[PDB]
Amino acid sequence: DTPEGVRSGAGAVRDAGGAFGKKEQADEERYFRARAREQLAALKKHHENEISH
Amino acid sequence: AATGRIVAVIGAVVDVQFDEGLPPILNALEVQGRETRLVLEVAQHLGESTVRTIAMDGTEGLVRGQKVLDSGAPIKIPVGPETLGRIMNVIGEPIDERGPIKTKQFAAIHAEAPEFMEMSVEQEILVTGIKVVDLLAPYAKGGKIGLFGGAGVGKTVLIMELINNVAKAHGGYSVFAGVGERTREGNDLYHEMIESGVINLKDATSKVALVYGQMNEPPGARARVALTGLTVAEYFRDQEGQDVLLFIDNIFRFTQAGSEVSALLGRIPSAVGYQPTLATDMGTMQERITTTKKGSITSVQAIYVPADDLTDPAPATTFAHLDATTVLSRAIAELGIYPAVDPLDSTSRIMDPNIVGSEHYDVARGVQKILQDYKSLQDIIAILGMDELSEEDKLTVSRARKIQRFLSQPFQVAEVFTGHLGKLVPLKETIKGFQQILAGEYDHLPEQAFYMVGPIEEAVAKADKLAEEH
Amino acid sequence: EETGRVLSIGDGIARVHGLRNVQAEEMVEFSSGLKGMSLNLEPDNVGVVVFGNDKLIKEGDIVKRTGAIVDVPVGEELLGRVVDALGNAIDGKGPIGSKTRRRVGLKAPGIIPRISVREPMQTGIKAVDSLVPIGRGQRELIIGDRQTGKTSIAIDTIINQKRFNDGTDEKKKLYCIYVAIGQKRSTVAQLVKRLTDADAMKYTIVVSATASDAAPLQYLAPYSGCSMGEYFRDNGKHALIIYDDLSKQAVAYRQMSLLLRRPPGREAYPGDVFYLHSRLLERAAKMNDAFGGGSLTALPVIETQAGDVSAYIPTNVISITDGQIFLETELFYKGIRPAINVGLSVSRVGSAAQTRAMKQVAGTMKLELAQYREVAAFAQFGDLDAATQQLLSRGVRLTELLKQGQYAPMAIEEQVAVIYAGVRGYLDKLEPSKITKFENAFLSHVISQHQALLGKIRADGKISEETDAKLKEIVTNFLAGFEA
Ligand SMILES: Nc1ncnc2c1ncn2[C@@H]1O[C@H](COP(=O)(O)OP(=O)(O)OP(=O)(O)O)[C@@H](O)[C@H]1O
Ligand SMILES: Nc1ncnc2c1ncn2[C@@H]1O[C@H](COP(=O)(O)OP(=O)(O)O)[C@@H](O)[C@H]1O
Ligand SMILES: [Mg+2]
Ligand SMILES: [Mg+2]
Repeated sequence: DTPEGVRSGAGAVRDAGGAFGKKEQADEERYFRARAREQLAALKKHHENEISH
Repeated sequence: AATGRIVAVIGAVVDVQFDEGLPPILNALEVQGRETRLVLEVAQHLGESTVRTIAMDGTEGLVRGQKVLDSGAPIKIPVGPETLGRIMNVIGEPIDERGPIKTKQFAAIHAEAPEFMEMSVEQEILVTGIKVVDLLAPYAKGGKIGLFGGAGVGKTVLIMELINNVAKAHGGYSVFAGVGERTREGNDLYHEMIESGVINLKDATSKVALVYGQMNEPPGARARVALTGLTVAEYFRDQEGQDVLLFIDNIFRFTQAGSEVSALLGRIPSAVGYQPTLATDMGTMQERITTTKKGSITSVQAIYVPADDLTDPAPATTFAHLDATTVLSRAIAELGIYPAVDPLDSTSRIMDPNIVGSEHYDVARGVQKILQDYKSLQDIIAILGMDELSEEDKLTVSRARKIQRFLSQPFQVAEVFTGHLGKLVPLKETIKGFQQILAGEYDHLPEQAFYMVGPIEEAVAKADKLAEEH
Repeated sequence: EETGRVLSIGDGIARVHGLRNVQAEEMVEFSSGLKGMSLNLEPDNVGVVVFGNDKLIKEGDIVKRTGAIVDVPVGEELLGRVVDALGNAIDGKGPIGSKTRRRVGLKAPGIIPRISVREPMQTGIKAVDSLVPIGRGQRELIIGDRQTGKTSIAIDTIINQKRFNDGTDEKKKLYCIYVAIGQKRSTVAQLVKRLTDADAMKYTIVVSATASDAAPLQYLAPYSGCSMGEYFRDNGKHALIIYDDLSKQAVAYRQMSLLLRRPPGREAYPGDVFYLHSRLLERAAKMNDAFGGGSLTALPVIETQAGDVSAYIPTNVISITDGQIFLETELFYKGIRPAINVGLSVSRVGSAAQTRAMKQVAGTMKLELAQYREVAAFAQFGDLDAATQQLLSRGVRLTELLKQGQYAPMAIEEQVAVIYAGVRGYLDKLEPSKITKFENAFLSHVISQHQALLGKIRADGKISEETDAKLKEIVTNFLAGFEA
C-alpha cells in the first residue's frame, strides 16, 4: 500500500524484547535443550556400539 | 614571525590578532610563555586581522595579550622509520618517555587527497581467520575495513584480534591511531605489543607506530590525532613503497570532537546536533586513507554507533567510505555469540562470486538466507509454539541455530575473557564447515557442540566429549 | 592587584571590565568576598562565574585577581570532614589543616604512568563482587532510574572499606570520597549519619554541592573531589570516589554555559559535556610502581529517566566508563534487591581483579545464571525436570543467594562461603523462599564456629582442595541441622 505507513519486518517480535519475545526465546531453548539431550544420548549409544565393535 | 596576541580564550577556541601578515588557515600557531607546548591551529579568518584557532592542548593559564608565534606550516610531525615503536601525540611529541623522535623528515598533518587517476582497481582477499568475517563479509587487502558497533559490543577486542592475526603476520609496518579512546586501553596495547615483540624497546625491529590522543585530551586534540596517524601511514605508503596497516579506534571521535567546537567556531547546528561540516570533513580525512597506485594501506577503523542507532549521521556517513563493513550487534552479544558480527548486516564489496569464488558466494548467501528464514520463523514460534511448527520449520530453525553458534569463534585476545583458547580457522575450512552444516551432515550433533569452537573438526570433537560426560 | 569593574551581574554571571592580566580558568575575588572563576575571556570583558549568591555582587564592584588557577586544599587532613566544592569545611569541626593545594583541572595520567588493574576493589555486595567485579583503577558506572539503589550501592561499598581500613597493611586500605552533586542537604546529612554510625567517616571525604549551592560550585565539585583523590593516588595510597548524580553536574554545566551565552547543542547541554565528563573520569587510574603504585577508583552515578540508557548524557558516560552496573526498577519491585541486571550489567574483569577463591564459584554461578535466564522467561509452564526444572530451580536458588540487604556489606570470604553453598547444589533442595533464611543462618554459623575457615580462605586467597573438603563438611552438616 502507501509506503509512508510503518512497515514491520521479520524478527520484530524478538527485536522488541517484550514478553512475547522472551516467550519465543525461552520456548526455543526449552525445545532444543531437550533435543540436544536426546541427540547426546544417541551419540553416547553410538560410541558404546563402536566400542563394542 | 608576525607575533600575534591572544584576544579571547573561550573554551578551546582561542582568537589571536596578528598585527603583521595573517597566518593562512590550517597553519600551526605556537603560544609563547607556556611551560609546555600549546599549538593553536588556525580555523577561520574572522576579520580585522584576527584568526579563530582551536587549541591542541589545554587552554588553562592563557591570559589575554599573550604572544603567539606563527610556525608558517600546518602542524608538522616527526615521520619516518624512526617512529616505529614510539608513541607520539597529535603535535608529534614523544609521549613514551624514550627521548626525542629523531626523524630526518617532517610532514604536515594536513595534506591533499590522492587523485582519481591514482586509485587502484584491484580487489584481493585478506583471510583474517574469523569465520564470520571471511565467509560473510570478507576483508580485502588494501580496502577500507569498518568495525561498526555500539558500546561494549566488541569493537576494541575485535580490532586487537585483527592486529594479532594480521598485523603480526604482515611484514609491512602498521600504525595505530587511538582517537578518543580510554587511556587504559592505550597502555594495555602498548605493553601487549612490547611483550608480543611487535614493539622492541631494545632493537630497531619494531613494526607498529603509535599515535594516541585519548578522551582525556581536549576536543581540538581529539580531532587531529587521526590526521597525524594517517600522515604517518601516508609516509609509509608514498615515501616508502610498502604496504601499511592503519588501525584507528573510534573514528567517531573525529566527528564528535568537531561537534564539541563548532558552536564556538560559530556554525549553526546541523541535524541531531552535529556540525554542519560533517560529511565534508569526514571525507577530507577518509579520502586520504586509501591505497594509491604507489602503495597499499589496509585500514581497519572502529566506528562507535551512538546509542546503537546506525541511522545516526556520524556512522551513516562513514558507511560510504568503507569497502568492507562489519556491524557488531548487541543482541547477538547478549546471546553470547562472540564476535557479535551481525550476519545479515555486514557487507563487503568483494562478496562477488567472480571474486570470492562460486562455492564461497553460494555458501555465504545460503547462510544469510537460512538466518533470514529463521528470523521469519521466530515470529511464528512466539504465538504457535515450537511444538506446533512443521518439521521443515523445525529443521530450518535447528540448522540456523547451529550456524549461528558456529559463527562464534574464540579469540586469542579474548582468552582472558572467555577462558577458551583462541582459534584461527582457514577460509577453506570455514567454507567447508558451513557448507556441511547447510547440507545437514551434522544435524545429529547438538547445538552446544558448535558454540565457541574453531573448525567443524573441533565442533564434532566437542560433541563426543559431552557424550562421554553425559 | 590588577582589578576590574563589574559591568553586569546577572544570574551568577559577572561580565567584569578590566582584569587585563587575568588568567583563563583563574579564580578571582569579588569585593564582597565571593570568589569567582574567569571562563569567557572576551576582548573587552571577562565572563566570571560566581561561586555563590550573586545578590551581594552589584555593578561597579571591584574584582581582584587571586593569581592562581582554581585549586582545592588537598591532603589527608580532609579525611572525616564534610567539605564544599572549594574545600571549605561545612561540618563545623574546625578549619581543615591542608598544607597542599592541587589544581582542580589537572591533566590525567598518561599512557606510561599507568599499569594494568590488579588489586580487587571489594564492594561488599555479593552481586557486584561475584558477577561484575570491580578492580582498583576501574571506572564502573552505577546507572539506573530514580529510587533504584545506586546511592545504596555506593554507600555499601564505602562501609565495606572499613574492614580493610582498620587493618594493618596500607595496600588494602582504600580511602573513600563521596561527591554529592545536586542532592539536597538533608539527604547528604543522612548519608553522613549512616557513615558516622558505621564508623566509615574516618576514612571518607564528603565533598558536597547541594541544590542550594551555586551551579558553578556544583560543576566544580566533581573535579575538586577527583583532585582530592589524586592526592592519595599520586602518593601510593589507594582511593575511591563516587560522583553521585554526574547528570546533575551536566545540568550545572548547561546553566553555566548558557548563562555565559555559549550556544547550546543537543538538549541544550553544551557541546563539551562529553569532555566535561571525560576529563573527570580519565583521571581514575592505577599508577605503575615507579609512580608509587597508587590507584583511584571512580564509581559515577547517572540517573536515567524512564530507563532510557540511550539518552545523551547516559550514552556519553557509558562510553567513558569501563563497565556499567544497570539497576532496573522492575527487578527492584520484583524483589531482586539490589536490582542489578546481571545479564546486561557488564564489567571488564580488571585483568583478574577478582580473588581466586571468588572466581572459582563465580564462574559456575555466572554460567548457571545465564542458562537460567535464557530458559526461565516464559511463566507458561506446560515438563522437563531433568533439563529445565533442574536448571531453573538452581537459578532461583542463586538469585535468592544474590539478594542482599542494605548497609550490610559482606566480606569476600563470606560471599565465597554463601556462593559456594548455593553453587555446589547443596541448597537445591532448600525451599526457594527459605533460601534467604538459610543464607543468614549459615553466615552466622560460619562466622561463629568455623571462623578459622574464613580466616584461611582470606589468607590464602584461594579455596584449595582441603579447604573445599572442610567447606563440604560445614555446609552439609549445617544443612542437615538447618531445620530442627
Ligand atoms: N539492598 C536493598 N534492599 C532493599 N531495599 C533497598 C536496598 N538498598 C536500598 N533500598 C531502598 O531503596 C530505596 C531507594 O534507595 P536509594 O536511596 O539508594 O535510591 P537512589 O536511586 O539513589 O535514589 P534517588 O533517586 O533519591 O537518588 C530506599 O527506600 C532504600 O531504603
Ligand atoms: N570474544 C569476545 N569478543 C568481544 N568481546 C568479548 C568477547 N568475550 C567477552 N567479551 C566482552 O565484550 C566486551 C567488548 O567491549 P570492548 O570491545 O572492550 O568495548 P567496545 O565494544 O565499546 O569496543 C569486552 O570488554 C569483554 O568483556
Ligand atoms: Mg572499547
Ligand atoms: Mg541516589
